[PDB]
Amino acid sequence: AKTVLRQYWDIPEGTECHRKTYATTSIGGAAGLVVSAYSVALKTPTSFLEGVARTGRYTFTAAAIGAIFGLTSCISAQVREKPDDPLNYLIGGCAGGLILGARTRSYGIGAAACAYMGLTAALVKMGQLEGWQVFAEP
Amino acid sequence: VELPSLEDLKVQEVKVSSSVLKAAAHHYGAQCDKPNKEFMLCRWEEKDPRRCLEEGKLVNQCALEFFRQIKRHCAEPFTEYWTCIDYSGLQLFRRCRKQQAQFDECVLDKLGWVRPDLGDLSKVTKVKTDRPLPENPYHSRARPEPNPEVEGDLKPARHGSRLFFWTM
Amino acid sequence: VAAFLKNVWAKEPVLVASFAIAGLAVILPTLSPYTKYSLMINRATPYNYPVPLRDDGNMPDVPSHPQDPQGPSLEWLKRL
Amino acid sequence: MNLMLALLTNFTLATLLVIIAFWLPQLNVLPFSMKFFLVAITFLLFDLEIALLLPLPWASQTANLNTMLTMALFLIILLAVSLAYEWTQKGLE
Amino acid sequence: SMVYMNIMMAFTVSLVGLLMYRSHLMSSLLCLEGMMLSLFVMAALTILNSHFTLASMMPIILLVFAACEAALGLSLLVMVSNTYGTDYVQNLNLLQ
Amino acid sequence: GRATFQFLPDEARSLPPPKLTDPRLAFVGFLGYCSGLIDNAIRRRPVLLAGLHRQLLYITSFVFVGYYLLKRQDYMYAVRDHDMFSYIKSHPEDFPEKDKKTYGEVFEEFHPV
Amino acid sequence: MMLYIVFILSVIFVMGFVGFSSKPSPIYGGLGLIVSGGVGCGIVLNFGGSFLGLMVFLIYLGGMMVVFGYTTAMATEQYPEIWLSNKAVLGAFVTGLLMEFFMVYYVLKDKEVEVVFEFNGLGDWVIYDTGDSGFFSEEAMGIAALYSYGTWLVIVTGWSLLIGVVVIMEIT
Amino acid sequence: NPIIFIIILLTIMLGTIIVMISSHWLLVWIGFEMNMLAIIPIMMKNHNPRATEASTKYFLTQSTASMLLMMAVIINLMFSGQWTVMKLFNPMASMLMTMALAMKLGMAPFHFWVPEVTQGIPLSSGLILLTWQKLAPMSVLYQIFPSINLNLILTLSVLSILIGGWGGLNQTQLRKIMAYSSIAHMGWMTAVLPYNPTMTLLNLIIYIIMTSTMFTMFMANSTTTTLSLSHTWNKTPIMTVLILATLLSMGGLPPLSGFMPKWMIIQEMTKNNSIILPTFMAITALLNLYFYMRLTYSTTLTMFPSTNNMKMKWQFPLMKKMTFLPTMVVLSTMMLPLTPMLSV
Amino acid sequence: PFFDVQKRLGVDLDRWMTIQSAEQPHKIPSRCHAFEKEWIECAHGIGSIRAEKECKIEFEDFRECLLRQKTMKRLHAIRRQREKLIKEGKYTPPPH
Repeated sequence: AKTVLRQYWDIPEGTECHRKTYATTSIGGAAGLVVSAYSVALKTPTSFLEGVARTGRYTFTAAAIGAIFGLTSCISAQVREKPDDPLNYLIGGCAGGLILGARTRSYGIGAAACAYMGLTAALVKMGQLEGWQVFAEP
Repeated sequence: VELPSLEDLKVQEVKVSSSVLKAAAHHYGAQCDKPNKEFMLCRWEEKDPRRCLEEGKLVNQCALEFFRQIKRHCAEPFTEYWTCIDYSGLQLFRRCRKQQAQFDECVLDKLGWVRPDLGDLSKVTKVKTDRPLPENPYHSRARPEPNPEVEGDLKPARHGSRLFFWTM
Repeated sequence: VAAFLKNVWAKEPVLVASFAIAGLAVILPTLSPYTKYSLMINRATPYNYPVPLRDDGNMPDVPSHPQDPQGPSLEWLKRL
Repeated sequence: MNLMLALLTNFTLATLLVIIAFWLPQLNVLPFSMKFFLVAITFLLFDLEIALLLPLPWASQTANLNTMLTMALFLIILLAVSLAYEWTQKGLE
Repeated sequence: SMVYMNIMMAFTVSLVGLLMYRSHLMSSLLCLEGMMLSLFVMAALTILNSHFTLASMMPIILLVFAACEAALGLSLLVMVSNTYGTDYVQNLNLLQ
Repeated sequence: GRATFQFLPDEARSLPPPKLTDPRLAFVGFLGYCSGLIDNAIRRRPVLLAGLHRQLLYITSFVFVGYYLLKRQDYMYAVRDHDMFSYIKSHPEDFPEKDKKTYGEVFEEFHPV
Repeated sequence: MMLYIVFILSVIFVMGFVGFSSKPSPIYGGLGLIVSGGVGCGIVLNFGGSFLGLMVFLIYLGGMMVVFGYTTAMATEQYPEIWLSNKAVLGAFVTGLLMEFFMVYYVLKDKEVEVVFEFNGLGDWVIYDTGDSGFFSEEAMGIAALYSYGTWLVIVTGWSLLIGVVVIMEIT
Repeated sequence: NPIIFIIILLTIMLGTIIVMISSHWLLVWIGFEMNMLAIIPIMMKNHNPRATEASTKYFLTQSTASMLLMMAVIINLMFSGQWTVMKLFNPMASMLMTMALAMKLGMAPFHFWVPEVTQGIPLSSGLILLTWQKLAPMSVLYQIFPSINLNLILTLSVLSILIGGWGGLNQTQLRKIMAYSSIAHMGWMTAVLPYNPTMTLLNLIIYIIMTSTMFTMFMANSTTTTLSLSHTWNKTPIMTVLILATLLSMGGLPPLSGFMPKWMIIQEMTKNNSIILPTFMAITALLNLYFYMRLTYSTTLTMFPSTNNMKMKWQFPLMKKMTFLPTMVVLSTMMLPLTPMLSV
Repeated sequence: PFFDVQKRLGVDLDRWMTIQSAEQPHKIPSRCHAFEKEWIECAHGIGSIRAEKECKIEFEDFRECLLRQKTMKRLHAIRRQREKLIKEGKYTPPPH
């Protein structure tokens, strides 16, 4: 819901790293739930404990990356100089991608995991900084 | 909102049965004609039957004397007339056709009334100016205001279609 | 085509009688003046209550008395 | 309020009698055919367009009649033209 | 009111996994006409008490097309069973 | 925008009109000159300067269509500008009368190299 | 015969849909619809409207269901079975069946449960809400189907029914 | 048969007129109800069981695409009860409005609704009739417009070109290659519609013309991709250049006229400061051309015309209004000073 | 899109079966008939983009006429005003 994102950009601002990633793992904990729905309905009939889908553990991957997605911010946003900066929030992209590099082993998949995930992370706090809107109206 | 009191109630309701109420039913309204059509304007033209409570008693009062009138002078052919139509089933007006003349021989004669064959219950009338006509009705708050238009003068394009480069 | 009505009426005498009732049914409502008496009655059946109106000056017609000759004449039917 | 207490006696009487009939006084101790299908579909077509034909006797105590006259005859036309093209092929029916 | 809440759950017999699945494919098309009368009645609630007097033709003309749409897809399942003999929606050859 | 279902209304009589001998009316049909050549080129003519009646009336098609098309087009910008000026003329607070100042007030950045 | 006689049929009408919601080896699915739509015909017979619901017996319950019942014999010529006599049928029959009483369980049985789940009180006579009395013209609902102003509907809907026959005059 | 083959064909456009010409929710119910009843026998004619095993998958999809619409219609009967075609006065209804209506204009959900239908039909003659079902619900959306939740309509459009750009890398069936990219243009003209519903139809008109020329050029002999090898040196070498004149235009290059709406789509979309969304669509439209290149590489390069069988005989097809069609489909990009004045 | 053929050529396809108060074949009104006749009068020349911000009032009582929503909320809590004090007297009123 949009109450979750409303509870994201307001209070923590790098600080309160106990509840920073506690608000940030919920999106990562909910994100694997969507792909788990198609993995039993599009991928074929599974074992007798549905959901028993093909590879499984999709939530087990998604809840972990979303946990470190806020954690690597609130550590580094605390320790460097205490703003949230594009250089500061860049660091969460790399190691958070490498859980997908650690699982489903590397050198062809994990080698691009730090690559693409970091650049799309830094644009986000850049996106709120200049006043950009995705879905605007007159 | 407001409602009038327990007073202006408990007036003499005509405590008769439905068959004896539909017994005459034809000479009744055909000769009173003063409060009823005024009460219709009081209800149809102007709504909210709470400014309209008074003349409901006036047309009620006229019916009070009305059955008192027929009781004193000629009621014996009346009492047998709703006797046969009390023998029920759909209350047809052709089963008691025979006894109708014994009632109706004296209504034009004893107290001298009319047989309104077809002219009644039709022919929308006018009545009389009695009360002020309720202009500025029930609320009628505002229109509200419209938005202004343009009349102008139809000239062509100032330099032509002005889109990206698009001279003419 | 003159024996065409006499080589099918001696061949299949069922639907031939149907088309004659298909005929003589469309044509006649546009013919006899007993219709539009169907329209005058079906409009002159009072369902609802005829509410009177308010006088102001005129009075073009129709005063308050119901038994006065002030309205129309649908009483031809009782004489009919 | 007896409608609904009117048939409840009738249905409890039928289900009673079978118990004295099938029960306790006994105690013993598809090939497809096309020509037998298309008539059911043909029936349901003429079953619909009699329900649109159905509201006629209330449609006479009405306003200006030639609207209700010329249009009600038109449904019979569409019910009859539907016959004729289907009359070109009925099968062994 | 509660008469609108039920019937509104009765509309959710159009459950799509029980609308095209599983086999005995007549049980699929069963609830399609079963999704009708959950709309014939639910419309006829509000039209009737709020005395509209003109939209009475609307639920009647609803059921005209409701069987007429249902008349078409029943014919095709015969054409399925014309070459097969059984419906069996797990029949699949033409892929995407 | 009123009086709907019209190709072009009778309010469009104050048009110059968008007359002939413009390069667009030349161009509308200039492709039609190329178009009928392709109609020869599909069905193995093999002439490519074929019979004149198939070589013509592609020209007659577009030219009458294009002139009949441009009449509402200049009308449509005209009626678009016909509505705009009055709303410009009304609401003076929504159209500020700005004061012009010369290049003696502007102290810009200033960034040299 | 109580005051709650209208609402209590509606809850029964809910469960007729659940009887064929899974896979009732589809010959009992016809017996899931006749029990339903007849009770559904009972719900329409309140509120003033008498005529418009009774046709659903003829046009659908006598009309569509027979041709529906005329199939599943010309097709599906295998061996049927009584439903609930398997484990593929009863695997979900109870699941929504619990919620159908659970929805009633707290919509109004508590005092205020809670804000958006206690808006509609059960009963008592506001379900009808039809006073005062009316006319001697019709129901009405009696002067309901008219070959007055709606005529553009009838020329379209009748002509749509005609071309429905032709599509079934062909392939089958 | 040949008398009523026009009559069945006549009533399809009679359906979509009633969709356009009404002020009433029950007539537009009837409108593309009788259309869905008029499309079925066109699929059948040769009575092949694959055509029956394609129409019935087409059937019960569009049955729900009918029957879900009426569930929205009874809500604003219970909510203010007016039956003019206008705003719906319930976001619970407008949600039920659009994402039921999007079935017949099949979006990025409802995946196999398009290809599994169009593949498997022997009638490759047309099957241009699935432009009419692209025409009718767009003539409702112009009137639903100023009450939408504004996030649902753009979400289906961003996903629309995302799956359609991916589908034909895994294809040889040129029907399915043309079944795909029919999702592509139906994402754009939805993505305009919150910002100026006029000029949506400009995308609609260009899409009709560039799909009308495509199957008429496919009605020479070709149904398979490698069958488009054996016509340059066999059927006619003149068709080989003309098929390259359209597949490159529909990719959207600016010297042709296929680029022309996407030129104008940004002039409307920016000036309302939505920048990140047109950039994501235009960069996705790059992949819309790698269908056509890697397909145009087969027919215009003489890739081994084997199977010696020479056509010394002439051709008599029905190329009805064909040669006048790729004259506004290539060289019209200079010829639109105001297409948004006669249409809008 | 909406070509509106019936505007130029002056016949109505329907245009009558549209609102709650248009025809009423024997002049028999509806329950919320009195608020249609007011709510149309509010926004007629209004171009519907300020109508959700200008009129805003005659739509409300009209919408609550159709449901009697808070009236049902006000009447239900009378069963909590009294009728929790059942054994605490207050018959109120005695018959009749």
